[PDB]
Amino acid sequence: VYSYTEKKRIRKDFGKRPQVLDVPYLLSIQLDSFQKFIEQDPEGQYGLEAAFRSVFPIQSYSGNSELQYVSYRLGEPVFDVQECQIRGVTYSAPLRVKLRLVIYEREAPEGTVKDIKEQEVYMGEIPLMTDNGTFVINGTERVIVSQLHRSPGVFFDSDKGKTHSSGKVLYNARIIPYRGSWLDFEFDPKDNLFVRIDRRRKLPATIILRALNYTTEQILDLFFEKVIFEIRDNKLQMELVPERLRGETASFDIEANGKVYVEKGRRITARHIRQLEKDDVKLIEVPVEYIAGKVVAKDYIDESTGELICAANMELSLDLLAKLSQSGHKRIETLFTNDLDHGPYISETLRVDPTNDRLSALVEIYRMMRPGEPPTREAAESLFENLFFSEDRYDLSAVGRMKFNRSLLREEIEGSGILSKDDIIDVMKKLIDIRNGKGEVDDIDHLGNRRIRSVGEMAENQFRVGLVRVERAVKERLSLGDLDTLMPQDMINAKPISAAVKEFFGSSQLSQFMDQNNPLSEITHKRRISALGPGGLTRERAGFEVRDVHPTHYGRVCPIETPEGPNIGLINSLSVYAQTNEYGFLETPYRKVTDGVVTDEIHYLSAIEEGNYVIAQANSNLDEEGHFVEDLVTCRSKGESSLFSRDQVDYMDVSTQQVVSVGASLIPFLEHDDANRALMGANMQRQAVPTLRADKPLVGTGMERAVAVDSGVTAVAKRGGVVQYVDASRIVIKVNEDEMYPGEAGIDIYNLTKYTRSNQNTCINQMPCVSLGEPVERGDVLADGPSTDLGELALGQNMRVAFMPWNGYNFEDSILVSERVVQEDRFTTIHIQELACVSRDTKLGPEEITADIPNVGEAALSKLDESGIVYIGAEVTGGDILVGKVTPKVKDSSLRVPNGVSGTVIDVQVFTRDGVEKDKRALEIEEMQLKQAKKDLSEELQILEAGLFSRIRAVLVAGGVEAEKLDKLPRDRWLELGLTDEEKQNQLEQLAEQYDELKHEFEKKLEAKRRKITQGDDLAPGVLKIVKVYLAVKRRIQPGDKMAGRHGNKGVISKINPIEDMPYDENGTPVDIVLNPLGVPSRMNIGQILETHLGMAAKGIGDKINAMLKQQQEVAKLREFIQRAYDLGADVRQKVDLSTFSDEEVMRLAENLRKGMPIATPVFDGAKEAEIKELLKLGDLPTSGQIRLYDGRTGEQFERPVTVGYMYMLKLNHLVDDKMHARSTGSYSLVTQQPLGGKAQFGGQRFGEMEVWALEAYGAAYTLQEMLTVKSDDVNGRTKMYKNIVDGNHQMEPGMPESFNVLLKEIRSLGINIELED
Amino acid sequence: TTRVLTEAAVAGKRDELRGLKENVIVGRLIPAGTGYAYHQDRMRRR
Amino acid sequence: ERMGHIELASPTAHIWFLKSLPSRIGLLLDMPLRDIERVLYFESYVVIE
Amino acid sequence: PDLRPLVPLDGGRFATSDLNDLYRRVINRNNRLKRLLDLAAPDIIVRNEKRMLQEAVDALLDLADMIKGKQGRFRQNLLGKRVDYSGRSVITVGPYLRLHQCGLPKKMALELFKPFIYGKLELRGLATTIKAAKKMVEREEAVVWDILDEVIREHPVLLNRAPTLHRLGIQAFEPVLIEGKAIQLHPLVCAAYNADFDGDQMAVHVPLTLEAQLEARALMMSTNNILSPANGEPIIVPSQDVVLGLYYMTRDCVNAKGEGMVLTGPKEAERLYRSGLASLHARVKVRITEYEKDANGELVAKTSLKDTTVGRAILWMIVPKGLPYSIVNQALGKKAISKMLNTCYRILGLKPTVIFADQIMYTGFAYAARSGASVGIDDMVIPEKKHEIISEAEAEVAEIQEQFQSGLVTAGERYNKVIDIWAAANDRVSKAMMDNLQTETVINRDGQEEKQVSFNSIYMMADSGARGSAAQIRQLAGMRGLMAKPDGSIIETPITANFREGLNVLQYFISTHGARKGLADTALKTANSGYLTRRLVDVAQDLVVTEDDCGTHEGIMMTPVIEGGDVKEPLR
DNA sequence: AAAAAAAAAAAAAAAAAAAAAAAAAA
DNA sequence: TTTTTTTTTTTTTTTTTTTTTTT
Ligand SMILES: [Mg+2]
Repeated sequence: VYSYTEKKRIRKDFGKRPQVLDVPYLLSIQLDSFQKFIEQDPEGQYGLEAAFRSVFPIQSYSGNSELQYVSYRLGEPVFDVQECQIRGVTYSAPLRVKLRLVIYEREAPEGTVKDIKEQEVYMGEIPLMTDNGTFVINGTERVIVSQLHRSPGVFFDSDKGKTHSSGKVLYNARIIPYRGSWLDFEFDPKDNLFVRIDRRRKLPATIILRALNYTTEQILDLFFEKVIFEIRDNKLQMELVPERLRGETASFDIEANGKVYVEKGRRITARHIRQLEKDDVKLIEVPVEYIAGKVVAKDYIDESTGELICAANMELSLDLLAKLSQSGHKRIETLFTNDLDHGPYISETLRVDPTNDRLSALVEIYRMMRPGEPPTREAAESLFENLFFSEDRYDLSAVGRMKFNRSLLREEIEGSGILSKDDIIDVMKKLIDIRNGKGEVDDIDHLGNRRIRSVGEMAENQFRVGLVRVERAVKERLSLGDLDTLMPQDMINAKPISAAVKEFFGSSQLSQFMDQNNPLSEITHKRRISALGPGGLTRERAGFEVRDVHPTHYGRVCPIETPEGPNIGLINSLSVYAQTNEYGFLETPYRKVTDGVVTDEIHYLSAIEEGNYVIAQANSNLDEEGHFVEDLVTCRSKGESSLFSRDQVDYMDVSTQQVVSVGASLIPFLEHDDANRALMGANMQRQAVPTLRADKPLVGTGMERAVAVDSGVTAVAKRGGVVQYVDASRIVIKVNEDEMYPGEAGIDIYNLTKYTRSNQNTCINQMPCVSLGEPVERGDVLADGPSTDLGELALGQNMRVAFMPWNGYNFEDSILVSERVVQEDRFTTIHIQELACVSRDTKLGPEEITADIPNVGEAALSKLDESGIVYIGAEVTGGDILVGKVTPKVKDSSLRVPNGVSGTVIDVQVFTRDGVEKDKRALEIEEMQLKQAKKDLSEELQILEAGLFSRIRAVLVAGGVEAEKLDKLPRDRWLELGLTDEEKQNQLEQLAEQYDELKHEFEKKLEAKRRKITQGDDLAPGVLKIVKVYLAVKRRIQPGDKMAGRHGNKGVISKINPIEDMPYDENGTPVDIVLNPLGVPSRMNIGQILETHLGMAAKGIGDKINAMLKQQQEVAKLREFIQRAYDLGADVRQKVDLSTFSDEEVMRLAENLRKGMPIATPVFDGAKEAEIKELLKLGDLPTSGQIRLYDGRTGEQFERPVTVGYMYMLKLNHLVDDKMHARSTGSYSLVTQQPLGGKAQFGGQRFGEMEVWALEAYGAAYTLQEMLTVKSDDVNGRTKMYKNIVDGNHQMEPGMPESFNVLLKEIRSLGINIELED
Repeated sequence: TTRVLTEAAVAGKRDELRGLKENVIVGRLIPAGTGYAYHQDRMRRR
Repeated sequence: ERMGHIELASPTAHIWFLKSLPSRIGLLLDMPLRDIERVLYFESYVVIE
Repeated sequence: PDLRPLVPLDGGRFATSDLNDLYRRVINRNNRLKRLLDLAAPDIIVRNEKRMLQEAVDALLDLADMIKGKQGRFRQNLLGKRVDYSGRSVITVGPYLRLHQCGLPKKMALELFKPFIYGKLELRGLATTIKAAKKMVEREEAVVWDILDEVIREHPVLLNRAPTLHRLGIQAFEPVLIEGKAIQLHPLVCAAYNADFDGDQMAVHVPLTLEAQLEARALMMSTNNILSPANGEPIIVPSQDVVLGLYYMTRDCVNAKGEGMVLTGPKEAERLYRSGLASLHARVKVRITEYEKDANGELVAKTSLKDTTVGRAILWMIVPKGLPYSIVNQALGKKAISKMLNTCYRILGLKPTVIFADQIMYTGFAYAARSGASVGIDDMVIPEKKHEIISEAEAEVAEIQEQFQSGLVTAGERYNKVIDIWAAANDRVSKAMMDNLQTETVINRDGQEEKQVSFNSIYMMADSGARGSAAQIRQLAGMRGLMAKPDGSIIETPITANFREGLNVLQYFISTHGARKGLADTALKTANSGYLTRRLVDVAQDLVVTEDDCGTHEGIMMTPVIEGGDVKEPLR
């Protein structure tokens, strides 16, 4: 069973793989993140309260005055979303913080405060998230793109390759905070370990280690194990353990108990270790020479002298052995050195160390941080301490600690934000371990090392910055703290917080201006992950490893949608099911698998947890139980794939689509076409343009429903009901009584958005899609947004296409289009341009908005009203006047239409600074809006009263029913009728109180709306009034506009021929569009051909339905035919009968399918070759899919039958008339007298460096001189050339380039003397 | 710009204007193609 | 076309010759650039005659 | 001050360059220093003042950015200068054009030559004040169009693309006013521009002076550039659609209508084909006359019976006199047509070659249209051995895997063995698919049966060299082979599927691995190649041919190149 | 209230070149 | 003990637009 709204046109499907998890709310990312950003949640936990508790309470040092927090609230906005859109204000809400301030007395800190105060302090406003998941900033609609920034924690890298060109792989470790100074360590060819902070000057590492109050002896003992030589009367006998003997060549005989165990020169084999173990031989003898090469660990002193016998970290010898022997110290300690297991890294760094004591270390760090000043003891101490151990300038969040502990093999995941000596020590240990072989560098491209910041986190960061700024100011003013003469409204300044948050939301490399020329453009622009932005990399610093897809991108990032060119892979888009983990990592769904049963539950796995498990690929055959029918199944385990046994896999892919995104899952038959053109098409589909009639794409992928409903363009219902009143403007729904609350009953109203400017100047509009008086299901489409129909994403249009090279007009990729296409008004798009005129005040008088304008043809003034403004509907053409603005002197400075644009004014907004005179047409629009609001509120109240009194009638059906007395009097009094002692009388009294309350609310809300309208919409300072005219131009398709399919088969529309000369089949139908066959093989996308075949089949069934419906073939024939069509062969998830469909429903279905049957095709589980031929067989069309075509001109057959079907083709937002731009002679630039560039300015093209080279590559000299002297630069030259041209002479006068003289003057401005010679 | 201009200033190097890039800067005929003939005239004057 | 000028009360050392690497004044006087920079930045003294 | 203008923004504010701010700072600091010296301040305060003044002069001087940077005067305003009399638009194809001319939207024509139309109207006397001509052009008076046809009569314009790499990036063309808004382009010349019609935008410039007009017609005319400067290969090589039409026009089938007759000449061959009584190709004897200039530049006529094909005989009417006949007795693939144009250029000069190229484009497109060379899904057959070859490969890899499990071989040896056998099986599938395609046709000869070169659509479009090649067809029918994991480490589980069949999820993931690196390559490789070309032209700017001969005897030895095998590049 | 720098994000990768430090003498 | 050579290290180049701090 399906929603009747879907029963309107139920989409045929071919997906066999039974789904297990429905596509989630596609916008979960932004919506959930901003929900996290604002809600009353105690104990912080990633919310505003977290920031407040981080920075509050606030107290001055020993000031007896602390400033504590209570709670926060976000009151209502000042407008509603549409009102903000039209006016321009930010769709923001306040921040009422209950702030509590108390002051102590002198020497009573623990004692109770002498004073207490609390108030609802106000602190600026912040934007909120529209329902669709956007933000309105300055009247535009902006969405913030989630960033994929390098995750905090510890990460190790190799830095191999061209490092010294020696082949010596380096190693380095980085500790990255979520906020704070970085920490870096690296090795070198000398194998001396180093450290550096914020990529400043290199330093040894021991020096920083010693800065933690660590003695060199302590450092060596901590880093290295002990080797103990004991003086037993001679030879310094050794306590040898076998474990430290692997891979060693003994140059001296190793023996004990008088028995030789390793002969001189024989290397220690595993058998020798076994001997020393089983025999339990530990004490051994060594010669003096063997101790020469070792190194002392600690420092020793003599009994009498008490002086340094030997410093730590220095090689020994016989003389030194005697020097330490006279003292008689039995314990001789050394550190085990082995180039293959433990090298002398820390020892070498100690040798490189400059000094000894902690003070000199701190001095060195202080100088390094801020070079060129005197180091100081206390200042350096504080600097070092708070640089890493203070929340002031350091913090690792929970996820930072999670990564840190999971990369050091710790146990606890929760710890302190600041670091500690043990942490850096363990980092050193891990770095040396990986240097010695154990442990591996962490590939950064692995997703687990990267994380998705959403809007919530960025807004939290900027709010934190604002809060710390205001806190600093608060402390500064509390330093002047006075005796309760104030309430806490002067410590808190509004400017910092609002300034920071607004600066972020308005200017931000990530908070991009929204792309709105589609449903899909939004749905895939808010699910975009930008590697750029603050905290991430930049385009320049991106090698071909970050861009490349990592094999763990499976299930978490789409590999087939990224912008092409300057940034490939930096803007990877989110997957379909992929969501964000609590810690921010990218989790993806899977199906839990028991011994042999694929449990239908769902299990989300992170980027790292996946590797531990082995996961089975989506399309593995299972039969009614989940038991794989093959013992060996293709599965991926750890960044790789291979065949694995049936009883080895504990996880299975949920749906075959979880590799791709919404921006590419819609490409039908994607599995057939190459990755390249698939990516290009996926990018293209986001560039569609909403046409004049959405047309239900024939070959869809069943995701149209989700994108259309969740994109927000379609006014999806909220509570099921009956469509009482329908209209292009509003739709009224009578909610079912069971679905409606008992009190506050009312009804539902949707005000469909009409033609308004979209952010790319395309038209966004809605149309009713439900007939008057029809049921509607809760959460169903009611109005089809642009590029949608019946709640399905229809960007372009299905069109009859034929693949054949037709007379060379399809040379490279160009597309030939029959005149029939433009005649039927198929691609005709609506563009809407916004033009603004501002009326300011300046010296010599203000700028009036009158009509009286000197020296203008009266026909110009005809199109204006008496005020001097154009009417709603006067077709304007390039050059005419919209609004009459005059600069006092008086001179005409009226706004004019941009040159070269048609139009038909659809609306004119007029905002006026508060407290200024409203002009005639401004008063008229004021009255228009006033009347509209009055009508809306009045009809709301009237229909509500009608419903309430119908409820009263239903109540009065019993308990004093009086038919004659019911209609005797009007609806003025319906409570005076007789009733017994029943609760109905009380309910009638309740309904009368409700009626009075409704009257009062309608009156007061109408008053509020009238006040809103009356107060002239305030403007930026300095401006009097602004007027915006919308011109609604209509653009057909002309030879040079771009159109293309979904598989990236681009093409600019070439000569559109008359319908007569197009190829026509035997039946006579012309084929609308004649592509180029030669684009199939080289551009490896065979998907489009299968799509065309399926399109021909779909329209074959559509033609059959239309034929059997044109003829009266009641129910039976069409019922059986449709049922046959919907089953059609192998296993399908549809399994749709038609008995449930009443004959009315069946005929509605037939009517909506007469234009074709919408066929679905899940991306990789789609329709095979066998089923397409079967569908064609159900029709009356050739099985091969090729039909002979007759040439339009000659009228004879084409040999070798050609392919014709219905392919869905878009129109892309590159219209020729937007590009075609020329010039002859116009305004030049001021600083240099050169022609302007661009299109907005009436400019000219660029004769660039490359063009100059190409010119001089020929012998062409005069042309180059003309290009760069007389046509571009020479101010006097070009005027003379113009005058000569008008006189029929083509004479050139050289002169001199003006910009050349400008450069001469500029360089003379420096200390340079340049002149010209003879 | 820095190094070249510094060297030119210190050396006081007069510019001959013989190649093709400098002449484009000056805005006169390039001594490469047709303009070569014109140059063949002008060098003949001196 | 017309330019202007500022009469500077104190002479100013042109900066292009100061950090050209190799500085013109640098090897012209045969002294390291660090000492020249320190002297010009009023944090040292030099000997004249 | 003019070079540091105080531009007020759109309202009551001023937003000009930092130069004014730096000058204000310098003058303020100097005035403060003078005032303090008048006050005789302590040496410390005046020292700070002098240091601040030095900093201010440093900030004002380092102007450098105006002279430095990609947006400096030398690079943004002196070398690469925006120019009037310019325009741009999306390009589009047109066959009816001749190589020595390119289309032009009417609006851009009337907009670019506006000075020229005003002058022509003034001289013509139809108007006296230039404002009258202005109002005339604005009114779009029908007189203006005749003036436009007069000025455009023969007045070349430059059509330049965006990435001007080689000198061919700018070519002259005679405009031909056409309705619409797209710069119609000759198809052949497109190959030189590296311009495909997926929305690329080309700019139009207008030479003004008689020097420049003669300069454009004599050098930059598309006729004068049919041989590239890089090498002697023709650059007007017909590209993709013309070539397919020609190749389909001259290709023998075993039997068809008109097979086995005698024709008196090409004319009645055309008459027979167009009438439908004779197939477009059928091996047949005809009479052809060929002209040869073996004598001292004198044409000699020779005629006799030639065995040829009907479409081939029809094509023969387009070759000029001088060329031989055997040149068109082959299948006429892309390379054949290229060397055929080269022979025409070498033996007959230039003008015959231009006329011949225009005619070959016309007669290629027309018969491509007549061919209806479409591509349906049944035009690429999956060889039956694909399944069997794959199954044998699976058996072999499993055997080697268990051999490694027993410890007979190492992991590296097993990997190499598996990769090698997968490559061998891929080659086997390739050979099977090529054998299936190329000689698919098995038809009667008017007898029992016979095989011939296949007429399968994809094979025709791959063999002619129009688009794709053996490598590209291979993954349309047979297995894609073995794609590379992020670092070239070819996976030991190659893509056993092919595009005609379905691709499972993981194989598509691997293909994405293969293709994203290629796209990113393209991007950054182009970025670097731009700078390589920049240096290359910068270091060879001065060299201009100046002397006929230096009269020097020294030189370099020239020999064929052999690296250790066959000759890579012959001495010729 | 007026005047002034960039310490206040940022690092990649590679190369050219200058300054400092370390051999290896006689 | 000084001096020349070489090596190493530091710094400066190579394809969208200015507030905060001090006097
Ligand atoms: Mg292109």
